[PDB]
Amino acid sequence: LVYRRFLFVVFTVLVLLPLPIVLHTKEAECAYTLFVVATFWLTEALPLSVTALLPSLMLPMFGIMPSKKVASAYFKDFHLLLIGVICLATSIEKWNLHKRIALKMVMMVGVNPAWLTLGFMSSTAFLSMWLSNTSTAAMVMPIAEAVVQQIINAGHVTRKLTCLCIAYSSTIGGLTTITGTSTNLIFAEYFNTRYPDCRCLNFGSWFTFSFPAALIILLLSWIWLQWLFLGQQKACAEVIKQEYQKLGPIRYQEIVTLVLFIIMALLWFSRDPGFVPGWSALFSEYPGFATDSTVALLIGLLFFLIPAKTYSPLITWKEFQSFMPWDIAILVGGGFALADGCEESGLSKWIGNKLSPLGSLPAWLIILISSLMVTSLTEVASNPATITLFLPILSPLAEAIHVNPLYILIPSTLCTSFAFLLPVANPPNAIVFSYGHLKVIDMVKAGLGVNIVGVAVVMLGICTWIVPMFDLYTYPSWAPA
Amino acid sequence: FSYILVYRRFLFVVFTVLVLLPLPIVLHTKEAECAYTLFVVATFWLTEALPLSVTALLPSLMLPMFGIMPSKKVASAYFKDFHLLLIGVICLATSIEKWNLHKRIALKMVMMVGVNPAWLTLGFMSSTAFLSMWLSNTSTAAMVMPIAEAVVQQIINAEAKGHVTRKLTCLCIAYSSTIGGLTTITGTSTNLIFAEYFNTRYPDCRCLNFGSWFTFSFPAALIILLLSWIWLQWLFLGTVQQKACAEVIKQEYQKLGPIRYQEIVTLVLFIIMALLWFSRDPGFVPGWSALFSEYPGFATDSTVALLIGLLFFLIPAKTLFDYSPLITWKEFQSFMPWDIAILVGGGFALADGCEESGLSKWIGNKLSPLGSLPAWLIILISSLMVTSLTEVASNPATITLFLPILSPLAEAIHVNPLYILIPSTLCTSFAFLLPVANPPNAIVFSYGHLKVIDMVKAGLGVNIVGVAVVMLGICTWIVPMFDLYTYPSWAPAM
Repeated sequence: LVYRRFLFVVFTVLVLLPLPIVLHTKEAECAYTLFVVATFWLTEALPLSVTALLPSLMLPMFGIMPSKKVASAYFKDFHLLLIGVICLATSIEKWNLHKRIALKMVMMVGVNPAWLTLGFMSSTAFLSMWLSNTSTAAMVMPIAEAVVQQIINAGHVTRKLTCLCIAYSSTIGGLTTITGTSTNLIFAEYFNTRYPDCRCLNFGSWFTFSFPAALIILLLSWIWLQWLFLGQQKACAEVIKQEYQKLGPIRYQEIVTLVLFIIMALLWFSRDPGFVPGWSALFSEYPGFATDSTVALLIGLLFFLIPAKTYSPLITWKEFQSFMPWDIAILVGGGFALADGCEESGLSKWIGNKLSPLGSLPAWLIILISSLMVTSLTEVASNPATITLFLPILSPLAEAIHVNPLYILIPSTLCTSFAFLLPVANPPNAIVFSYGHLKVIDMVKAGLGVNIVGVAVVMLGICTWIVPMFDLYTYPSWAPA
Repeated sequence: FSYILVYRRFLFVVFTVLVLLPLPIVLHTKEAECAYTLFVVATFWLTEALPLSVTALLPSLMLPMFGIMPSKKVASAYFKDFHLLLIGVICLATSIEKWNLHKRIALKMVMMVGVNPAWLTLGFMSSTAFLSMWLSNTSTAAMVMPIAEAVVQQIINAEAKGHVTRKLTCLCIAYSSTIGGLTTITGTSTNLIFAEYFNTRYPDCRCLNFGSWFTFSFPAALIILLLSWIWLQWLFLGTVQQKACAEVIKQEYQKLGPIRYQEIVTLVLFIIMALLWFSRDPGFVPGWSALFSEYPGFATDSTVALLIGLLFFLIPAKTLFDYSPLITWKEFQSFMPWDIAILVGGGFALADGCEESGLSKWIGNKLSPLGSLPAWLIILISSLMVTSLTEVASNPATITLFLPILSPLAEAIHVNPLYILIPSTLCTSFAFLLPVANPPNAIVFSYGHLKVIDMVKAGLGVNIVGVAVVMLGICTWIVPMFDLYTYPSWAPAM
């Protein structure tokens, strides 16, 4: 009768019951670690960064990769950019610059009940474009829970609509940049490998197809969240001025931070694609040496040096490592170690030639079902796990049926970020679920209607303006047969 | 005038960056740019102008900007097999502090040995160096240190001088774990690389084995240990009150109570990890590596650390209507030093940059035109160059570079090719100044008791003692052993 107490002790031993690997050679040994980590990632029977250290344990014990080969995959070029942007987000949050450019988009728009939760949507949609959406949901949500605390002192539907609009617009602003969330970053890191002579994916070629795709989302989702819930005021227009004059003039530590933000954003836009010759032609002797991560490290290391107050820098190391997520680094490294182990074992050739019967359907239905299943699966598991487990599976599916790899991997890396419904493994509707509002069914009913319009504009996006961009009907010389 | 004095570590960084800028732009070669990258970074911790994990991120910034190695390759040097061992062995260290396993081993050691400062820093050195001749150096320094820090903290807390006695126990463990690894072949990774290179370069020799390495390296290491103890203990701190400090320890040990369930499991796993570390490949007996002798060198000591360190996240500790594990992982993220993983990775990246650019070959091949010298002087030049080069690169990378440079040099000048290779292998392990050169030097740097000037000032004397004892041994008691004065028959005649 005591089995329900120690519940994920007796469940975590499925090291024993699926063990049909003493019968097969090498690829079932790699498809044993793939099932175990997926079972521990879906149900979350472990702290979710402990399972990422499991490919560093049994892949040397099976004889697939050496232990110094697995350890090299735990720190890729994503981690330098992750250090560089969290060096900026520490100084944005510490010197209260996020409150400066969130109470400014409100009071510029009106305080009407239709336009207030459009400025609330567009503040975090511009904040999450550069930082991570887990960071920007932790900054905007404490502000707007205090603004509506004031607007009722000058009911329940308005506060819950504001609670879900931030958590939706944070994941809406998670795309339009590779650096906006971890999903597009690990997709770009997986795309730099496995397709070496392909030169089509950069920061300029990412903003072009994704900024029309997620601004129509923001304007078609606000109508859906307004229709579902909502259909004297000079004092409430003054109660926002109550805080914007409580904060004094703009300080030196905020001018330096926004200047270093604008300078960091003007780079990544001037190592351009074919439109403009950029500063990457200054280093013409070495084409792929200085990446987007060396820009983040050049700017983010200036926060440890520039004086702020008596000296003491803008940020210190003790308040930096108290801000950086050291779980996401280990989790992404463990995903890359398992993705690199399915290649050195021959599993992602067996999945590629066992799914060649699937290339008899039309090519749009394949990406439709591979986006629908990754959208239905990501509502219960973590988002850097659902796209982790599927990218070494969908990629040999493209190379075997003569379909472009960006034809399949692009609508599958954006639809996996459409996590609007169950708050069991989601950040932004995790942070917003820490308050005592926003019941479960009211999130699901507002989330499936925005998931429909999220999938529909991606399905009309890849059929109108991306097929003349990445040449997705004319399967290239790279990734051969 | 005081504005120059208060902002002195802002003007110093931007002064020493711009004053050395003619060196990579007048000299356009990659050795000059890598020497600029080395001299700028190594000055930034020796003066300690920036935090040490911020200066370690500078190889990830200017090595792609000079054109030495791409960002995808310089990012793959910030995580090696040391980091899996560091992740695994700290899960044990997180759990022995939470359930107070230390202050039960510590308070029992204190009230069975006594409060004596000079004779406690000899028992900490003679036990670390005896444990390090069977285990790894990094594996030894990670186990003795959380117990010894608790021992001296319980000795300090029984006062009812303390800051300077905390650097002693860091340095005398981080140095003894290194000195004790010279006595055996398998005790460190420099001796194994040298023994596998010497046997494939010079067959028909049959000389280097267990017992033959012990009878020239243990009397050398014992004198280095006995003199480093006197040097370190003089450098820092050269019975009515006493028996009252023996009652505080007794009354603090009795208020622990009986040993609980959560201490027994971590005590058992501490023994199991040290038993699996010893029996992997002890050399004289085949270990459990023979079970995997079709994938050789695949499972290292980091696999053993991970396999037992991830068992703390699973084993139940307290009921709730769930259970609770032993470590809960949020107590792990606060306990784990994340500044040391970047400091060791930035040191690995510099060592890879000096190999990719060609500065290490440039330094090594300037030893070739020194053939027209007496034989004891080329030994002293090569051993000094090796001790200088091991302070910025790792020890398995320095001996790998310097063996194919010193081994043909010894055969051209009609010298036995063990008279040159033995003192250059033992001097490769003498990494004592910086915490980026030796991985045991970074374990004791994870506790915050030291500056790096205290490391440099104390490891400068141990380096001189170690070079002098090696040069004493290369002329006495080793000369009759390996016959280092006649040109042998397993060496080529021409």
